[PDB]
Amino acid sequence: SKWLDSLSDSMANIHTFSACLALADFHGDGEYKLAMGDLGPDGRQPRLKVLKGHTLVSQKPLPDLPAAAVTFLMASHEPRTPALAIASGPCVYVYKNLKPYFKFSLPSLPRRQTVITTMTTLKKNLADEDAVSCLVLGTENKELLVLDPEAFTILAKMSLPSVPAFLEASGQFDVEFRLAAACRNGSIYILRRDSKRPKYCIELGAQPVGLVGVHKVLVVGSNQDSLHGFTYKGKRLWTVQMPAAILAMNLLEQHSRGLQAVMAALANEEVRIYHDKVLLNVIRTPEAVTSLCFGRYGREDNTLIMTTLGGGLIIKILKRTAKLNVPRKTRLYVDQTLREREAGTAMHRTFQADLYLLRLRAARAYVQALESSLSPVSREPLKLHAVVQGLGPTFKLTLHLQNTSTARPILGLVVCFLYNEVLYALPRAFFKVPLLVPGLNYPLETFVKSLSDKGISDIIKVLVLREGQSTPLLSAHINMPMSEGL
Amino acid sequence: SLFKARDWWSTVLGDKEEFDQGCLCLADVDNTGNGQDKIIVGSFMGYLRIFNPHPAQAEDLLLEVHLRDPILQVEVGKFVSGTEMLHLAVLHSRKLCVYSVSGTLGNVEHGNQYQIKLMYEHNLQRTACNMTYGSFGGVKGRDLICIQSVDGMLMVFEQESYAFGRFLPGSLLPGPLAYSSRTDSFITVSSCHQVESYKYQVLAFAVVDWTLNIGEQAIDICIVSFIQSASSVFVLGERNFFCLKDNGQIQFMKKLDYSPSCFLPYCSVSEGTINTLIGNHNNMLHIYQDVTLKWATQLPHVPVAVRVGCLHDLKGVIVTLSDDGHLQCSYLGTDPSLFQAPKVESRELNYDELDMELKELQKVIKNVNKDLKVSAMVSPNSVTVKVTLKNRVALQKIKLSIYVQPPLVLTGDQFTFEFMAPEMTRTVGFSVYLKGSYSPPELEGNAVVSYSRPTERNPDGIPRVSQCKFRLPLKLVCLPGQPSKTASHKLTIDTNKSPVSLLSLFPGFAVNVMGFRFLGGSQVTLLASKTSQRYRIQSEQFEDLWLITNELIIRLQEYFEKQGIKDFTCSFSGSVPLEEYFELIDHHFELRINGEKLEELLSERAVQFRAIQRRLLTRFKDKTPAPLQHLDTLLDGTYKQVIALADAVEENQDNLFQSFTRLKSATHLVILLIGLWQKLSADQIAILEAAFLPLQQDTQELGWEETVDAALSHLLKTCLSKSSKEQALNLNSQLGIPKDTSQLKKHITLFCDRLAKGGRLCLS
Amino acid sequence: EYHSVHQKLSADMADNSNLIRSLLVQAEDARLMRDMKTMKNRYKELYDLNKDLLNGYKIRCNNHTELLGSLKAVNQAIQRAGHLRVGKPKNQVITACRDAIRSNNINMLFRIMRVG
Repeated sequence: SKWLDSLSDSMANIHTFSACLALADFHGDGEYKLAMGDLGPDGRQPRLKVLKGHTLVSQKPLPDLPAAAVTFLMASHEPRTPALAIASGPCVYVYKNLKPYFKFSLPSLPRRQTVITTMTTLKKNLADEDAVSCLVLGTENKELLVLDPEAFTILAKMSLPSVPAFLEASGQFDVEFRLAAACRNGSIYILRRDSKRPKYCIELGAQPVGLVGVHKVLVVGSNQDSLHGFTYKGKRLWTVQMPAAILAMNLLEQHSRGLQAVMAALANEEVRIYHDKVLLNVIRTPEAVTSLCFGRYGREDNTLIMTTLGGGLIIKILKRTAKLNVPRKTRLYVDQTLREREAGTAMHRTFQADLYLLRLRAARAYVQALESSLSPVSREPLKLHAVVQGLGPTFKLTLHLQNTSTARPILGLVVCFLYNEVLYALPRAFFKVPLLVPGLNYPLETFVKSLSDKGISDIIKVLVLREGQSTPLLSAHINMPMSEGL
Repeated sequence: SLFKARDWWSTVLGDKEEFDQGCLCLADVDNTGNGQDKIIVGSFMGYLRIFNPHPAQAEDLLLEVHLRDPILQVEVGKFVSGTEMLHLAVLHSRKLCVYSVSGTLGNVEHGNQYQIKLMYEHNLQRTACNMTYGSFGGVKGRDLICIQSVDGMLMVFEQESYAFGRFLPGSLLPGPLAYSSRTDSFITVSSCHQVESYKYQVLAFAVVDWTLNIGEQAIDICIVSFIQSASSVFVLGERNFFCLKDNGQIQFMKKLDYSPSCFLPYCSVSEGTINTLIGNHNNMLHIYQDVTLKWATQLPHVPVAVRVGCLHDLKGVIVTLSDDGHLQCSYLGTDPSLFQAPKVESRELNYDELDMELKELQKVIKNVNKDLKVSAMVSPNSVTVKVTLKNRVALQKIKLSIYVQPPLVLTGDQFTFEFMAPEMTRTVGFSVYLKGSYSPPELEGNAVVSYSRPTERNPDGIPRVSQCKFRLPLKLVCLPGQPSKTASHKLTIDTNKSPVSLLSLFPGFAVNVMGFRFLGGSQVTLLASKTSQRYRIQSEQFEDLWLITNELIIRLQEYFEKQGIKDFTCSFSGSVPLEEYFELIDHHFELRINGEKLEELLSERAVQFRAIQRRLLTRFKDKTPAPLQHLDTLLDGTYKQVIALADAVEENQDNLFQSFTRLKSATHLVILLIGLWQKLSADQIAILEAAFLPLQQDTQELGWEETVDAALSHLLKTCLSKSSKEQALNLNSQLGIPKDTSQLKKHITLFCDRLAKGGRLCLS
Repeated sequence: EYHSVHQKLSADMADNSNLIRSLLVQAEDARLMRDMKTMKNRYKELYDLNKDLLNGYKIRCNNHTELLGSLKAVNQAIQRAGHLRVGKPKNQVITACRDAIRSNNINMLFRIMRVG
């Protein structure tokens, strides 16, 4: 136990991802609210929900589904109340005071409809929170747009070898910016300054479910349920496996401690990782969590908001006080190995005699079964078994008949039923059999009806045989169950 | 020999005799004073037999007297006033007789005689059932006896003198009676499962000292007094074993999982406990210290009485007696014989006979790898058909059954001949007629017979089946009508002969431009072309063309063979329809999809009805009232919807069946046209008839489209197609309900066109 | 007699509930093989059994409310007897009447309610 559950809600509908789940005081007076641009249950009603404390207060309707909702700063000199930039199709909506304020659109370059799929911000000069942050975006049309921190001029267009899926950024704009775009094609690309081609690709082997940028090393979560720590250069450093499917991840932080690890949501209702030296990020949950956001909520600096699978809402406050089984052989074994050591020849001779008699009796019974055609498996490669379904005075007798051969059909076949014409009423006893395609099971149904006014069962034989010939190719037997009828 | 009652002196005791408990007794009736015991056995016939086994032989039987009336009970005790010598008391239904077995010796061991001298007799005014004996009160040197009448009455006789008789209170059947001396009490197990103990003085003065409701009624009751440390009343119930204290409550009890017959607590070995001995109706004895099973051994017979006595210098011999007559002394077998096959040398394996038989059977095995005529006659006139079936051997379990078609109906369907002696003839007669509206897909009919050939391996005989086909007359389901002129659907069959007069082929349909109306309403037109050699068949429905087109062709062949001409064809230039065919396939598949949708709707309605019914059930289980009219008015609506959906599924099943029967005729005609259009041989026609005409009706797991599509895919894949990408992508065989008939139609058209391009059909 | 009637009604309703569960299973079976005549017959029998069981429920609940009225009458009578006496006689009379009714010794009940 290392977390104080502030609110673990179970039956409110909140379906957002950690990219469209941002926290800020979009109004001022130093008290933090939580904006979440979610699509609702499915792609019907996307509504920006604002959370203040424990309960919802406002849901602004959106035109389409928000691919992201990022909070940045917009005043380097004397920062004002920051606004929220949400994305929807080609539109980016800037919301000052959490009110609909401004709308910008992507330059339509040959209508042809574009879409924005991820947003992320990057600092300007001093690498602190009091400075301004330049935007980064990725499009379905293979472009990546680095824009002025206020989104009124295109500053850096970039080409991507594939459609992006996740973005992250580090460094300072003028000095150097590192743009890690994890694409859908099963790779990442680190774009740097003055790139006519991104020039930096890294393979992982599959599509990544997220990414996290620690100070020096970068982290990527694989769709195959693992975490892989790379360096920005392009060399894999370390790998670790997760006991469940990674749903989503984010960038945990605690400036009073210096611990900066990864919050990996798992499908086993858990967050789990092994850091360099200490064993942290170990937290359970009733239902699988799908989005995470660690930040300063309300007034405290170490809140953790989570949105689970079936809606719900979780809030956890982090406390500042952070040989072999070889069997045993009893006396029976030694006494019997003794009697075999003394008198092994008698045992050997009598076993050989009994085995000769056994081969004789088995050949006898097998010849009898061949004679009476009683085998349901025996050129002319066929197989037949029968199933009775039902407990009433009527049973579905389904014959599974299969031609078991490399490639040749079986044209001329018929099925006859031999039954007691007093106890059972079969409508079609004799019927032909379709062209048995080799390798396919043909279920042929029939409806038996128990006619006995009491409970009286009896056998029913099924002969599969060619039309021309008169000797059953094979036979099956069915012990018809008790009537249980009237 | 471990866990078996090893035998001793034993003998069967009569010729269909009858013994019970109280027959077997075991004491020193001869008063030898030594200490051995003599086996006394009465019978339900009269044979009082006293033995002294000396291990059978003939010196054993001391005597075998025969008294007139049956012997219910036998006992040994001081039943005479003055002397303190053991006497023998014998109880018959209405008589008590105390004898004195006195034996006088002879100079040779087979010259000594024994006589039973009647020491006294009491007449019983009631029919006894059993009796007990003891020192009633505290009198010494006496064993006076209480006899229980079968109508619940204890008649107490102090020896030689009828003392009194008291009616037991509240008893219908008689139960086991015992006498306790530590408490001076009679103890019975009445019919109301009540073990009741009465005090002797209260009986003599006349009530019940104590009672105990054991759960059943008791076979035997033994108040054992070899030990005086603590008296205990043992009771053998018909399902449970009890040992009860002297105050009345259960000292302990065991729940036997078998049906006991007799029990006997003999002497104890440990401190306080009492070894006891109980015999099953599984003929097995159990030795139980308290309730713990100390031993168990298999008796030869189901004992009716067991005793344990000292017989000829051996203590603790078990003496069992059945009701058949098996009397047996025995001891317990304690030899854990080894489990090893016997090391015999005489008995060896007769390898020659066995090997001849094995070579015979192996010959049949390696060979397996490498007689009733049926004939059907259709009268020329609801036409009456007669099937004649004849044999050449003595066949058995013969069954004949006829299958015509869905629309056509028979008046008799099954005929059972249990046995028909060799080279004999049977003849059945049935009659077939149309019942319905649509016309059947073929006027054929099949008569299948199944019999059993009695052989040497199996006396019930191999099952065999043989079948015959008959062809019903067209004039069963048709009549002449007015020939139309311009119908919607038409097909033209061209022949290489002279156009024949239609009044010749169809003489009961009269006119060289003929018209047919079928029972049901369908109408077909047959036009003989006067300038060409062809004929034309037309009708507004593509299905109704098949029956007339078939009969045109068949009767053309028959006429030209009757005349004597041999050269004859039915070329049918043109194109196979493939467009009025697909409409029937689409109709059939639409009906199938409707049926599946209705089945899902009915599934949902049934689940909902079940949930509401379970709610109502839980409501019914609760004792307290609760308003529920909402629930039952939901149930009524759900149930009426269930009824509606059931009727709708029935309607769809019937519609689908009619669609299937029309599609059968359509595909018949299409195969006919494809065979005329590419000059298909008989085998290449049979392959088509097997691929395109699979089954009789649609079922909820197999239907028409799946089967025909799998078969056509296999034929295209292994006979016509060459490329492998097509063989793997387009040509795929699966047997589940499709999503649309697109693939079936694609494959039928591809099959037609690749037949047109020279391809021919094979199997492998 | 209220006790006995409720016992008999509960027995009968248990019988009919077992019948209804059997018919539910049988109807599901007949519906799984698309045998609609037998399925419709099971559903008819279920309808009829539900009607009969609803009649049985009505009569059982009526008798049960009457039984509750009778039990409250008995308990309130014991309390009215006890409430008539002040102090230690109160619980004495109460327990005496309870023991005289657990043993169905009605005459002793009225004797202890009169003077005792």
